Amino acid sequence: LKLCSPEEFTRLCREKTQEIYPIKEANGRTRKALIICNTEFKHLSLRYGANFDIIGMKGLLEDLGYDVVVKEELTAEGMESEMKDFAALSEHQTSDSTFLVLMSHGTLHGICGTMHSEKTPDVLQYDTIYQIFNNCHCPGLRDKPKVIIVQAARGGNSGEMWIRLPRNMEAD
Amino acid sequence: KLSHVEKDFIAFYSTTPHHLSYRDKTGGSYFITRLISCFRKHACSCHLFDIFLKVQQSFEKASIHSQMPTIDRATLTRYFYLFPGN
Repeated sequence: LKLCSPEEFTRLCREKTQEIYPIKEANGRTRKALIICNTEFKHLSLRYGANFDIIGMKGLLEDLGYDVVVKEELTAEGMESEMKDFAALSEHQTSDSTFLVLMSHGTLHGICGTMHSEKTPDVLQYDTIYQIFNNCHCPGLRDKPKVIIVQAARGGNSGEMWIRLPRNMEAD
Repeated sequence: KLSHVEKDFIAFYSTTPHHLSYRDKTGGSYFITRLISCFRKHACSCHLFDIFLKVQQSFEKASIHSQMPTIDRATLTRYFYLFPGN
């Protein structure tokens, strides 16, 4: 990751003050980011290579100045409690933003927990994530960017067709 | 004090609704790999939306296992510059 020169940082803060989110100086700054990733499931296929997404995202967010919290192998209720725990961290008061990275198997309206199955649905609705982190329930991140990154399927259909799987490739 | 209920959110999904998302056993998720790559190249000079749009641009050409990352439920009111290194 190449850094932004201090002259550009002061240039954008002078030219477009009202148009950009205020960035706190790195002195008394405690940026927090959350990574939730599920690899092993009771009924679903093991997500091979999911560790290749954790460290890369964890290293990227660390290069961006975030302290990364990593929680793995969670049910839907486990994800919700870990998100509520992360949303109440006092470090958000001395932060300027947060990142939320969610990686697992997925459904149309939610992300799968470890216990998910056709007969045993274990799904955290993405709508619930917004409730946990909105201005009502997350006072530390009010007026601050909350970025949600989701790696998961959103259904079972293929995303391409013709108009007039490989061995090392898996589906989430 | 008065405030909105929901604001300053942005979501970046790996593909479109109803559709599968793919992952390489030897490299991880294609979406995560492209996202990290675009961030490393453009975070020093581009704000978050432009970075996301560059990720989406890299998926524009349809492939045999196509994905199209989508921006969702976005309530950013300003440009989010990360200013890496500051």
